[PDB]
Amino acid sequence: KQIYKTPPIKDFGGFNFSQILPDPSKPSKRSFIEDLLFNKVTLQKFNGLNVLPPLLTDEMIAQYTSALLAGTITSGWTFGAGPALQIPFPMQMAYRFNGIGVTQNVLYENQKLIANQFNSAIGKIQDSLSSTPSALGKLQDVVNQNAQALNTLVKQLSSNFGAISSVLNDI
Amino acid sequence: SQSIIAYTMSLGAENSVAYSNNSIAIPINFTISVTTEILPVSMTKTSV
Amino acid sequence: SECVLGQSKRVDFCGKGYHLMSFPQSAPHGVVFLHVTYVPAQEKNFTTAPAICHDGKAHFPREGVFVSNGTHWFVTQRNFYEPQIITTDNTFVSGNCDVVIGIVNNTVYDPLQPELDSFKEELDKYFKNHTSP
Amino acid sequence: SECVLGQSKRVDFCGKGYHLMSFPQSAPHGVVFLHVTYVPAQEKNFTTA
Amino acid sequence: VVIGIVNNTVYDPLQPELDSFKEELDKYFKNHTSP
Repeated sequence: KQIYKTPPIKDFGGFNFSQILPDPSKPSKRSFIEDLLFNKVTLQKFNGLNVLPPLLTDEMIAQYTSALLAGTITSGWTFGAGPALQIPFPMQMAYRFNGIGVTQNVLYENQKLIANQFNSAIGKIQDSLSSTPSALGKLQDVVNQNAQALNTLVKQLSSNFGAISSVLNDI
Repeated sequence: SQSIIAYTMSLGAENSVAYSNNSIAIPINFTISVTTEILPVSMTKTSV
Repeated sequence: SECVLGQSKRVDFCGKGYHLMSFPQSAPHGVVFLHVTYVPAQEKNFTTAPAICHDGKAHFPREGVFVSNGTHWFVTQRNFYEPQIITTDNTFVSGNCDVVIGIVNNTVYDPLQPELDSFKEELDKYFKNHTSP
Repeated sequence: SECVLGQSKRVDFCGKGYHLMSFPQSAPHGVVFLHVTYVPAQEKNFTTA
Repeated sequence: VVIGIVNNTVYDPLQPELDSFKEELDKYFKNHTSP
């Protein structure tokens, strides 16, 4: 319910979030990963058909995503269950490892390796979405089926339907 | 002077969190709250 | 089956916050619950440290987080401020403190010592008595 | 609610393997998650009792 | 009653704390005989 915002400083214990964190340079406040998704998908009428715009603009929903990601990067899980409480990110992962039965002393003794592990994995996401064209089949089929049903309705107007002509005027 | 007006929707109250690498916020007090929850479970029967 | 017959850890499933229990009530063509949740009140900033080493060996909390108001170091629960004196039973040890990034300095108490310390003073007094005969 | 706002203990709900945290990202008529997981590497046999 | 159990020694961390205290106590008693 409250739009949080991350500090401009980026000393996240070596972790790198520049790919998912919003980029101010773009006119729209969307990040490096988000812009490809808007490009991969390939997106008023005559006979009464009309399409209405959504209540939330495409830029507006980008503010929620940044707010959700900003809260979870400094507070963890506490911002969803009451008043937000900040915590260092080098210690938040220590609590997360306690959720899978491994002691917190593993992270602090292997912080450098894990920081590179997570940083390297993030980079592999961007080209995976761009290179393979079968990643967004679920989203691409939503628009295609909706357009297919809308198009075939218009083409049905030319059906004779057992009469001598299809045009309402010449009949 | 109430009348009909059109404006831009407000997404909420802007709030900033002070982040530091050696700072935490531990609450000292708490509270207990109760909330409602409404779910339909059935619809009226009809036979024709 | 989950909210009423037990306590569910699924966040934002039985009430907004930490779930305690629920009460059902009837309704015409419906049902109404009363999710009793727990929510922290006003908070207080502090200064922390991810670890601590006393004699080179690093110490980490067994359960809780290290906390300090600027003068002394304590360990408290993660959802209720309650300072406690640092002792051996509160922290486990693993390795030395030459690897961790951001460690601080302080001494750690040991609860086995004071009874020995009480006995050490008691024992030292007993030798002093035995010098008389 | 589950994967993002907390660390879910449900098996194979927020990514293959043990779960750590997630990241939401917007998309046209959709949403995309980045389920950060934890999986073991090579192992070694042992004798127990 | 338990099956598959094996025998072995277990370190008692309290023992060296008291033993070294007792070992130094033993030398204390020898020390107390000299004067």
